[PDB]
Amino acid sequence: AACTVSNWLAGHESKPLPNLPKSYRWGLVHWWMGIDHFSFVQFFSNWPRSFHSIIEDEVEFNLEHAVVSTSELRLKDLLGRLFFGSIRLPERNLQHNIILGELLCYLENRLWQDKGLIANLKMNALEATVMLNCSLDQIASMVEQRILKPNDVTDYLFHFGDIFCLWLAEFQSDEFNRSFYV
RNA sequence: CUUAGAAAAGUACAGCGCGGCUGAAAUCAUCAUUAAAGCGGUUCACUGCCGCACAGGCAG
Repeated sequence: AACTVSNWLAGHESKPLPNLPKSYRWGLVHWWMGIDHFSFVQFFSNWPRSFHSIIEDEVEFNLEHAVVSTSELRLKDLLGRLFFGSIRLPERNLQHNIILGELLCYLENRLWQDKGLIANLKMNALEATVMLNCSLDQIASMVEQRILKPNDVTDYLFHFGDIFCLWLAEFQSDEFNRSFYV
């Protein structure tokens, strides 16, 4: 079924595929090379379980083989690759970016589990701007207003749960919207 | 390119004898330091066993 992707990239039919716009299709395969053969088609077959399972295996590898500590971990150590990678994709539309939609679904639905290990990850100011689509001066403005509460230009002073909730509260857009992915 | 050119002041030495600063005194009255204040563990060192132990040892 490796030849089916040629029809899929053309932009019609392709029932086992989500028929995204051709630009996003290309971006999706751009993601896929890093993580061109027949393995592409059946990954999207039984897609929710498959994606959740690969996220399970990556998170379990990073947690079990963690080197820093059980707590005080950083995003890159635990989720950096999968997150920081898939995020910067064309347009960033949540609905069209199926990978980011499902990643945010999983992250939000597993926030505060166990001892809130995912909701207390230390994050630096740079990745906060990357995942919020915000300026450094604006970040300084909000931290001056105490919208952001540190626990510096580049320091690990924020938390993943706080930043995610700030995105949900103040950084939702017409196309970067939660309702398009729930 | 120096009032340029050059130059050994060195040998000895006993300051010694004696001494009463003494008389007198009052420092001395009064006094309001007062007002106002978060230093903050979110989990983290738990639960069993032995021994008589406010003794001391076991494990997960």
